[PDB]
Amino acid sequence: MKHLEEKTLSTRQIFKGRYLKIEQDQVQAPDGRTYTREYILHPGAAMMIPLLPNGNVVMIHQYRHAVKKVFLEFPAGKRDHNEETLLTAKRELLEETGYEAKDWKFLTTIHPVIGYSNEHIDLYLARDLTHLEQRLDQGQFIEVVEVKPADLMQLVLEGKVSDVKTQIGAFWLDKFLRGEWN
Amino acid sequence: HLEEKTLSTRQIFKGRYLKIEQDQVQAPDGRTYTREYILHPGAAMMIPLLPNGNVVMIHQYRHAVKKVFLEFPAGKRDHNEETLLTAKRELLEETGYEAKDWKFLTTIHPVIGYSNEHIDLYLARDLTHLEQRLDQGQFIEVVEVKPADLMQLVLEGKVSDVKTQIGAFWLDKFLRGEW
Ligand SMILES: OC[C@H]1O[C@H](O)[C@H](O)[C@@H](O)[C@@H]1O
Ligand SMILES: OC[C@H]1O[C@H](O)[C@H](O)[C@@H](O)[C@@H]1O
Repeated sequence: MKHLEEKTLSTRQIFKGRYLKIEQDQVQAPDGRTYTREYILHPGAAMMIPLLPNGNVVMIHQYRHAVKKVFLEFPAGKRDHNEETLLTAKRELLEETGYEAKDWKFLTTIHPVIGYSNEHIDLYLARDLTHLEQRLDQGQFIEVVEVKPADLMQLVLEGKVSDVKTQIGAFWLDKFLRGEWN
Repeated sequence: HLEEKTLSTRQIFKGRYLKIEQDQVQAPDGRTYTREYILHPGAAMMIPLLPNGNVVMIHQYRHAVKKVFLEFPAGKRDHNEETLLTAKRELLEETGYEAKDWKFLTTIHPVIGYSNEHIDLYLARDLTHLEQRLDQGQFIEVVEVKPADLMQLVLEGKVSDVKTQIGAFWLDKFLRGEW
């Protein structure tokens, strides 16, 4: 699909807020003309599906101000210092929920904002869990819950798992639990 | 008791396409924090199902990630119109199709950490093939895809666009008679 590609002619960081950094590019498109492209520069991230011995998954409730609501999510966070995302996933599982896992499996990489961010999220399945203690940052507010996967799938259908990364996790888990994808 | 209360708001950035809101909020610890996110108008995406059982999809280059994606057609809400209007227009502009049977599936939030974007996903059936009407700067190829092939592509990591991957999973549930 080389005939669809756009070639970068110029780049600049047009804005840096408290948290968000925006790149503004000029690109040459397949018509040979020049167009502006704008996107957030994001470090990447990891999310995991932590599957307990009893078959439930460990999830969280977290308020997200950008949408003004509380979401049911799988634990996740941003990639720090360009680390391997497996390290990101281990740290975030520990900090957000207090769990460690003996068995980690990479599932897939998703891109949640292809129109305006370079963000990718690596999704992992975590098994053989043991509990320790949740360790939250100042400014981080998280309630931990156990969810039955059948109940999760019904919530997806009902529109109650609108967070894309978590919904995608639910569908990958469903495939895994049914023995279709493993 | 997780809800954060807005103390102030301002639009700190407006570029060619992106707008950033910055709020001061009071959190459950009673302390003040900054929250920063993209102001997005919302969007629709749709899954156009053909009588031969294939779905209409697109290939589109996405500069933010520097690759070509397989996507279901989509676009941004214009002038706070109903997202079904958005879906009808974008299906016609991006793919050249019209549909007489539309069904809302679900609403997703692709960027809960830093955008208020929502995308409403629809299933479209009973299709007529007219022609694309692309905007300047828009480059899209239309392809026809077998759902079984799509699901294998998802497994292989070749449908990394969250909205399209989600559409694939919903379609799989619909086709399997489960939902
Ligand atoms: O899952 C996302 C959460 O973790 C990430 O590290 C980010 O800092 C922010 O978006 C939120 O705190
Ligand atoms: O699907 C997304 C596409 O459509 C939307 O209307 C936006 O303008 C932009 O992200 C892209 O051109």
